[PDB]
Amino acid sequence: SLEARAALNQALEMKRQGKREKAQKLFMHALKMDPDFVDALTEFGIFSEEDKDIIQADYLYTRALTISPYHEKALVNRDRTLPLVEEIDQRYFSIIDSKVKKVMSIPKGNSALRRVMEETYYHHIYHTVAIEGNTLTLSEIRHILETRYAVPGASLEEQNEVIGMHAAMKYINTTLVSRIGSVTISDVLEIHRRVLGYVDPVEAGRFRTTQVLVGHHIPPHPQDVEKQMQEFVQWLNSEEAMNLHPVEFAALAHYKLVYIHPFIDGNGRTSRLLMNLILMQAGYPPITIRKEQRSDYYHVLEAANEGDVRPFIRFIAKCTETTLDTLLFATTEY
Amino acid sequence: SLEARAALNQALEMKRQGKREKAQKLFMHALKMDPDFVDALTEFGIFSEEDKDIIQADYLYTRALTISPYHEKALVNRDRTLPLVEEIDQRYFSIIDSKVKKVMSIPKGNSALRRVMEETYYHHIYHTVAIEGNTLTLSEIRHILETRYAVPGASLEEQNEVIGMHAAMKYINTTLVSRIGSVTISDVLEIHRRVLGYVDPVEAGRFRTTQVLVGHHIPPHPQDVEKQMQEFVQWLNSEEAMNLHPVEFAALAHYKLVYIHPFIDGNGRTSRLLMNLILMQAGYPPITIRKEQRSDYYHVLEAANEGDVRPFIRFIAKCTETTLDTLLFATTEY
Ligand SMILES: Nc1ncnc2c1ncn2[C@@H]1O[C@H](COP(=O)(O)OP(=O)(O)OP(=O)(O)O)[C@@H](O)[C@H]1O
Ligand SMILES: Nc1ncnc2c1ncn2[C@@H]1O[C@H](COP(=O)(O)OP(=O)(O)OP(=O)(O)O)[C@@H](O)[C@H]1O
Ligand SMILES: [Mg+2]
Ligand SMILES: [Mg+2]
Repeated sequence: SLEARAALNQALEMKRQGKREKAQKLFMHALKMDPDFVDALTEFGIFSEEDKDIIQADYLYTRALTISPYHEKALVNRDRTLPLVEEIDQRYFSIIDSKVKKVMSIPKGNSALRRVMEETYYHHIYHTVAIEGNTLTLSEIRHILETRYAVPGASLEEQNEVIGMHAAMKYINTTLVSRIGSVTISDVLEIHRRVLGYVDPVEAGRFRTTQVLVGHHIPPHPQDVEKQMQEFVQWLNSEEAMNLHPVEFAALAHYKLVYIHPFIDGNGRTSRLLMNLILMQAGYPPITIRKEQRSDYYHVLEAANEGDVRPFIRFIAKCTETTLDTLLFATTEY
Repeated sequence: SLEARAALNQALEMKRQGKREKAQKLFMHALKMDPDFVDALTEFGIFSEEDKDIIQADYLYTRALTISPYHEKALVNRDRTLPLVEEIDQRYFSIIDSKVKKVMSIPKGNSALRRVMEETYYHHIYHTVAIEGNTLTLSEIRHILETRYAVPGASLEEQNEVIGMHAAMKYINTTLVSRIGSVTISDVLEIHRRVLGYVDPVEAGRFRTTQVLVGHHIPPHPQDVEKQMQEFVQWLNSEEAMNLHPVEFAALAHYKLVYIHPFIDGNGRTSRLLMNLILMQAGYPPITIRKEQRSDYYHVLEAANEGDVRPFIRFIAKCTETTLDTLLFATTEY
């Protein structure tokens, strides 16, 4: 492409000109033009290291080698950054584990903690539906679940989504948390049943029969969905997956489920519930993917489809840390 | 019982005294005291004939013989009334068939008719939920189904019941009406699924596992429910049932289903939908059991349990006629 090289050649000049803005947009626009443009990736990676964003740099070098495996400028930079980010990632998970041990060391009966867990429960439901486009407020959700009376000027669908979540959550907490290691299709179906039961009871708790598009992702064909779910379940209960880091295992479980997209709707909600199940079985608190992180959440998912899950694994880890911060703040406060 | 005979002996005296009130209450109160009091039944039957209520009289004579088969006063009166009401019942069904032929003779495309069918559709849903204790108005139901937005100050359950009905009705009309003669368990499950899906998706479309009380009726034990439903389906598709009068067949189908009470909730609604299916397959319009007829509806059901279904069959026939009157009034008007 002619216009692809134009933007990149314009980008380098601005960088070495001494731009205050830094012409980061010029680089982004180049890869907007052609995202598989090996030269634009490496040079953008080099630019990222100067701003001390080595993880972003490594991502770009990794993406370049999937396109052009024997691109030398990528290969030499990759070999340097490959083990460096491996360390940085490991170090981050140690920082998580430390904050988790602080939370785990607290006794369950602690009165200050249980206040926070009660308040943050309503927040959990808000964010998982809000990220879909649910327009219900926190106080509205509080009113719906406690009173069981509909709020004025809001679709019954949106209000049924809230009830579906609370049902699914109470089910998980009651039944599924107590059994560590072994999970089945039936378990996933029973979560989804309650998630999408009050909205669409016909399709609730069974696989889709039609092919769909999820953002920019094309999941396995309905005929292949069962086969994929059969493999997904095997992976969950495999020794490999047990030996993975809880946060990492929780993340990979999330992605794999939304990748398969076995249901017509409610795949994200159920995946995030399954994510939080995995964590709570491993002794971690249930984490929140906030409403505000929608764009980022989609970008890292898109990145995972193109063949690098690490950004998504980091995103889940970012959320985990943010949760642990919130709990330790409120618990220490009260 | 001493107090049972007291009221009855008091009743006869008042009747033959020449009471303007007629001491009908004295007779009712006697059978309130003891409903299996053979002497009170026969004498109340005799009293009913004087007011030209021979069907009511026959009922009482029939109830007496289940208790005391060889009670002479009942036996002689029964033998007289037995064929008389048989004629009266047959004559009523002829009066129905005539009014049905007037309705059936109208072309489907008729513009005046389709106005009525559209308006009365919302009435159908109102009455079937209103009779349960649903507190939604006609305009509220109209708003819920058209806008799909919840009305202010009404339980989500009540509003989900409305959506459940509309779903079940649209399903029946689309799928089930086109196949005359053959119905399965799966079909009944698929109706109930949509009826109770939006309220309780967990229990929607499957048999209850717990024994319950329905008014004053004890249905078959959960273990026996499947066996009863298996027999119920056989009866529906039997030649006997095809040769029954549509209104009668529709009625018996209703009662048999609510008798079995296979689901935890939503047995009446589904039964009334199945009732109206049977009618529409036989070429009759779907009929309405009004909200106001709740007490009567329960009394005739209780009577059917004690071992005389005829009152219920008449009640359904009464509703059918009332429907046919409403249609022919509105159709002729417009
Ligand atoms: N590019 C992508 N690749 C894989 N999965 C994706 C991608 N984009 C989005 N997803 C996932 O698919 C979900 C959308 O599918 P679906 O509508 O079945 O889920 P939902 O639960 O209805 O929506 P939400 O999770 O927002 O409530 C998203 O929530 C997300 O988790
Ligand atoms: N004595 C009785 N014997 C047999 N069946 C009865 C008796 N009394 C009531 N019923 C039936 O059982 C139904 C009640 O059971 P259930 O609650 O499962 O039905 P529902 O659909 O939830 O209630 P409704 O029909 O009022 O909406 C009544 O609607 C009626 O049709
Ligand atoms: Mg969705
Ligand atoms: Mg009920």
